[PDB]
Amino acid sequence: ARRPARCYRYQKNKPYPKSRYNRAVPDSKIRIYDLGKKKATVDEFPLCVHLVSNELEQLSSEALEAARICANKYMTTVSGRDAFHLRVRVHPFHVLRINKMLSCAGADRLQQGMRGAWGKPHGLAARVDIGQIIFSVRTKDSNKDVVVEGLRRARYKFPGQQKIILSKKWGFTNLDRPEYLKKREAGEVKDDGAFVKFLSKKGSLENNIREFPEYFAA
Amino acid sequence: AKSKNHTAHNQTRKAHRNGIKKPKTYKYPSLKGVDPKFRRNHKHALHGTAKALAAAKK
Amino acid sequence: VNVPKTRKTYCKGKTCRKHTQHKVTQYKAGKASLFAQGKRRYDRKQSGFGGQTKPVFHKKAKTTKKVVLRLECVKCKTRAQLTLKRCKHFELGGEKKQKGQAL
Amino acid sequence: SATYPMQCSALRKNGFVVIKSRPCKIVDMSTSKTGKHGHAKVHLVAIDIFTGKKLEDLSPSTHNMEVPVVKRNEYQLLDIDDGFLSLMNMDGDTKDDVKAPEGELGDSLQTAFDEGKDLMVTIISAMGEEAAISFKEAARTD
Amino acid sequence: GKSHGYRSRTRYMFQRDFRKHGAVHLSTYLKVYKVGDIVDIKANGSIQKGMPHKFYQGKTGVVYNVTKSSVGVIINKMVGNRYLEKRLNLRVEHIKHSKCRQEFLERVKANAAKRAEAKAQGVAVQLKRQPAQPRESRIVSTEGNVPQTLAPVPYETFI
RNA sequence: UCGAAUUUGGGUAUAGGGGCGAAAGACUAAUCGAACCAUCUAGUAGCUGGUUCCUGCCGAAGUUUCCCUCAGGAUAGCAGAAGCUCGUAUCAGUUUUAUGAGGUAAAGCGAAUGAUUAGAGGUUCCGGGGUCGAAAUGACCUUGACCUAUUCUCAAACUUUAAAUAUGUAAGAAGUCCUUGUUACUUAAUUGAACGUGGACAUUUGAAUGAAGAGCUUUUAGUGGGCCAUUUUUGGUAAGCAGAACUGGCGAUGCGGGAUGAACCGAACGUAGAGUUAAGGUGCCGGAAUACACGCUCAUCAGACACCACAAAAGGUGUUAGU
RNA sequence: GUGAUUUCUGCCCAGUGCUCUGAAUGUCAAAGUGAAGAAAUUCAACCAAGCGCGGGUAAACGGCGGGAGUACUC
RNA sequence: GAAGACAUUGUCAGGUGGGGAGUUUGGCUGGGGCGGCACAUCUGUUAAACGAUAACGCAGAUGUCCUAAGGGGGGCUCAUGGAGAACAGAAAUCUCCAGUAGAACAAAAGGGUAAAAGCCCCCUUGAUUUUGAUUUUCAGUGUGAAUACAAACCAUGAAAGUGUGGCCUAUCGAUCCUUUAGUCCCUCGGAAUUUGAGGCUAGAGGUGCCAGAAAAGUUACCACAGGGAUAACUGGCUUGUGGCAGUCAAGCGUUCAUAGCGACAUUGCUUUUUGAUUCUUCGAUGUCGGCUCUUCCUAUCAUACCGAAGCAGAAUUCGGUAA
RNA sequence: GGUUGCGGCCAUAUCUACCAGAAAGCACCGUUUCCCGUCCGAUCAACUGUAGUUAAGCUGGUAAGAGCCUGACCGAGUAGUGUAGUGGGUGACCAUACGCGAAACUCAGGUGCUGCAAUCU
RNA sequence: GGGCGUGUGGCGUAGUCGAGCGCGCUCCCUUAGCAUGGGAGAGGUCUCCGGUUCGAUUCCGGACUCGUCCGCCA
RNA sequence: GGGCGUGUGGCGUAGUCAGCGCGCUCCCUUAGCAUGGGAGAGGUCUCCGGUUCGAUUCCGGACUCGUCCGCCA
Ligand SMILES: [Zn+2]
Repeated sequence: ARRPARCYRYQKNKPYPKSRYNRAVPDSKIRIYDLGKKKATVDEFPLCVHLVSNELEQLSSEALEAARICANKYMTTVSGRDAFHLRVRVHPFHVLRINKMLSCAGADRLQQGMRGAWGKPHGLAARVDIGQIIFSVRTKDSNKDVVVEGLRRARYKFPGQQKIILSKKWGFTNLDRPEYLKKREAGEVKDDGAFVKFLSKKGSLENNIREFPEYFAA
Repeated sequence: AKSKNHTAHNQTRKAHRNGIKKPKTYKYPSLKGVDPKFRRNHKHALHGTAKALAAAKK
Repeated sequence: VNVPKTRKTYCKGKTCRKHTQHKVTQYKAGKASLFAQGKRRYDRKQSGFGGQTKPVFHKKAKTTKKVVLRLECVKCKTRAQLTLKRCKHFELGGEKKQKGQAL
Repeated sequence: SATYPMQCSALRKNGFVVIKSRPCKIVDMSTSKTGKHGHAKVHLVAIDIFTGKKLEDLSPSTHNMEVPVVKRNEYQLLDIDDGFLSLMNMDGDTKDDVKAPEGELGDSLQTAFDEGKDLMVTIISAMGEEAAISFKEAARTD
Repeated sequence: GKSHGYRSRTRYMFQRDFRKHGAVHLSTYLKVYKVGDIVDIKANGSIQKGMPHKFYQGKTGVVYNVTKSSVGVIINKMVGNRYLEKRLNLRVEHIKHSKCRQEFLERVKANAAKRAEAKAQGVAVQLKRQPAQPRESRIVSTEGNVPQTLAPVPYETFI
């Protein structure tokens, strides 16, 4: 009962989010976005691999769900359920419309054609760009060959072209590997639930000393 | 039998055929819309000025 | 709406030329006289054969009328008219609105 | 104004209409196409509020019908004498102009006033004629 | 149906601005306009009386009438294939003097000063403005400025 | 069907909104849901068709507003004709300089509004579930809220910020400066406002470029179905679909090229001669190198040129070059 | 109007018509009557039939329902 | 003989009167009809940062309400949160603190507003008179709405000032006719007085199809002028839907992803389905089905030769060259 | 230079937490007969400048302070965009040519200036 | 043709992941009639078969299946 | 298909930004002719959000029935 994704592949319309002018959309099919060992610390998983688009198109929420399930299932079967952290870095906010025509014989007796042809919501999609990350996984250096294969299996569920790039960053942060290493040898990083908070030279010295004590322990 | 609703095609060409002449400006523009208390005094001021110039160059 | 029965307003009655006290009423049209020229012409045109000779209006659309206040100066008896906006309910009896009291 | 126009399709059930210069209340509405090409015609069956007679009609749907202003007002009885009720308004105004009802409503109201209940009377105004339709009893404020 | 009211499509045009709402400062009331002054029109949304229409926002005109709290301004409006003359009564919160006119008057007085001082010698005053001429010959030296060779950089991911 | 509610001759009666009808709107002289003839009558038609010699010059519109207006008119616009007042300017689909105005593209969300993923630390006179508890505004875990510092992703009807392109004004003589006349306006007041008298400043007189004359008036035709292309863009799965914005076109237009074609590329046209080219081409059709140079490809459906006359995901120790 | 014979033609007069020798001021023309006026005229009373009120009429036009319980019943 | 000043007849007046006559029975519109109002308007957006800008585009709204919810002045600060106080608790009243508006301002939405434009109190009628000018829509017509003045007369405050309805953007109506107010002015044409009538200036009674006819159907008995500007065939563009084919592989298959299948996803093809559109045809291209007859396509049911199997034989299934 | 009265621009001026303030001026402060206003002389009104106090207001300083302001060749000539091609690509879209040119980020600095009149060790 | 729902004892019919009632009738007792009542009875492969579960109407898949709904042309 | 209306105790319906009646169950009362009265038990107002001082009342979404249409080809 669902149209093929080629009818909604391209970004032909303006963004159409769920708002107080829509008020009746179907809920998204993808619901879980972070999975694997999502409660892991930052220095547990140094390596990060990205599935990144090469197209300017719309990805369906159904396709996002299918790719998430495929990559998660493959990596938990080959490497264990808590050896990786996968994060879906796109969210379906664009709403797809359909002008539903009757498929009955002699429909033109009651069709009215293209008059008042404004559509009804039937699906949700995420609008991506050139070089935008869809999937991001962080793991140890011993799981590179299985997370590349997991992303390669997940790439079949997506239209268009995607690339698998091994990032130069440490995990889900934005510093490089030696930059993060020379930062964490000092005490100016401090862990959070999954992420890490950093020290800055601004701010009040009392707060900067109750937090982050080992760097000032010089 | 629907038809074309509205367009602005060819309109700037039609205007710029013999078009976009600026209005002619003049010395001594019109005093309509100017404040009547100003004009009522301005009449007497010009009348006195004309009488003084006539008496000077009589 | 509500309008008070009296009003101090301008009177151009050639002796006042100022704000005097005025008693207000509502304007009533008064009966259409016979021997008005249009009525005589209409009766002459409607006599004989030919049926109805003038249009009769049917497609009524308004539900209200504009109210007209008849002001009457208490000194020199001169009268003025002024119209208001359209209102479904109108009254001249002054029952003033009061604020901090119950429903 | 006393009365205001409306469209036949704009009319619906339990609404007031003017039929043959009578205030009437609709009980039935039915629309049937005149011809396959043509517009539907509205058949209206209504009951006069004052007299209870049944008056019907058939007009074009686009035609405009006259509609009265009906006001229902709430009063307390003071006396029933000579077939004329005497009523008492909020803020203490009193009217005696209402004639007493002549049917089983009037009989029940007469017996209720004879045996001494405090009676709440609903009287309706439409197109310059006045009547009483129903009575209740005040459950509180005895 | 369609809607073309007097203040249609004027949402961001007649918003005030960020963090300068409230009452207007007294310089706009202390400024003095004379007949023949050239003024810019920018409406103030805080003042609802004497407002200009949305067409005249950002338009520049000439004062022709001065009244108690307002100013009469003349604008030229393109209607069809010609310009028409439009007279507007605007309160003084919606106008300010055009700075280009006072810049030109400063050029006039400095230009007359130059002509007056150089008339005592006759030194070919050359009072017209000239645009940006092509830059002439020069000698650039390498003393402490030996050239540094640059090359295109190879490609990287940078994510 | 054939002895009768039979068939039929002649005479006679009924005449056109009338007749007659065992009823079909049947018949009433090949004419009937109102006969025929003549006149009114050359009835009216916003609708279809046609509209008669040559050459020269200029040359459109399918757009604004109103209309029982939507196949039509009026009105403005576009066009022609007649000119008139002057003689290089009170010009300009252009740039520069100076100065305004704007809320789109972009960006932002550890900034307001709204949406939204994940943990962390706290708050229980201040939650809910279990377990331990006599019970407890009891305890221990868990889960929900709220707060605090973070984190992932977004907005036609969100925004602090904010372009590019378009867009207003000014670049003087109708200007600037000095002095002092008028007034019933205005000021405490010759204070100011406006218009003035007299005097000074001229060809670099106030940026560039170009001007093909500049300005003004009257009158009237046709038109008021448009369509296509690039870019922006709306509805739609889409359409040689429907609807907008700026420009250029076709209509109204031939010529060279795209084999062919209204719109594409090039270029717009008096009659000829010579030369050079545009776009496109140079094996032969076919005018012009089976030129030169470096590589790649062998297809048991090769490929061969924009608009344009289609092909995708996924693969291949085919072959080549790379990381 | 229905359409030989045979056998039957149930219920409904609220609506729309049709029909009364009923009862009688509600609607209520012209003429006529009264008042006011200087008159044109204005205002009232009175006011025929028909409407309106009250009956009849379906071999007149026509019409012939629901919800529960247990064919039945409410 | 009967009847008799009653019938009859004549003229007026009321009723009845499809028996008959005349006429009417909107427009837009992805054909028309039904539906809706995109028909007079308003807010935000589409709208592409001046202005303008379409669709039966999106989200909504209007035919009202108000003697205060208008005008002037004075005092005060709101939503919310925290901490307290008998009954009194989630919500009654009182007190303090924080509080850029997160409240309120009649209504739809968007702007604007903090010693206020909000809440409370005091006084009032400027929601008044006289005609001009200007802005929006625009033909620079009307109507509606609005802006700034002039000449009066007022309100309020100590005053500067403010006020010509509602904080701003919507909230509404020609000619003819009737009626009211003013001037108590002009005319009734042989001359006067008084009624009556007609004029001048300003309002009201209303046309919502909102620049403004007085208006029910049917036609299968039908007619005329036209239209491919416009529907019902084929053909053409598109392929949602229909049909057919792939890729990936969580699983089914005792065990085993792929012998045979194959979820969640995703890429295509076809024009033997039905839609969408309106390009051609309305001075006509013979619109069901069957019978008859020829040829073509392959996405192969059988026959020929083969490959694979969860092929022992028999039977079967999957696939290839093949029309 | 401090302070007061009236201001202009309206955070470099605001906010949070501390510290300091000679002189003068502001301020808190004392009182209810009179004018006046309140449930309440708390606000407002009036009287005294006397009985007192810098505790607060106010001013200034401090803070790897929050905010705000300025600058950068910091990001970045990046994103976006005007013009051009019989450029690439099935397409989606993307390079190049002639031009214009952001925002976030990062870093550095700053934290009221000033007009008129009066008055002050 | 397709879609969708459905299924309990001999019959009917109620069901939380923990097969009950009524009826036919099995028996016994009962009663002046115009005859009944009472007390104990049997009976399911929860349509069927797998997986799940801790065991399954109860959870899930397949098949059966009865009922529904929608479908051609001129 | 679409449009319009509908949904409230056992039952039936209304309405202001849960009500009665009729049923009931209890109790009292009454030569009655007749009974009558007083109390109870009964409703997520179809549902879910928002709006509002407050929602049956206002609104969005959803579900449930009942109707009326789907023509000329
Ligand atoms: Zn007077």
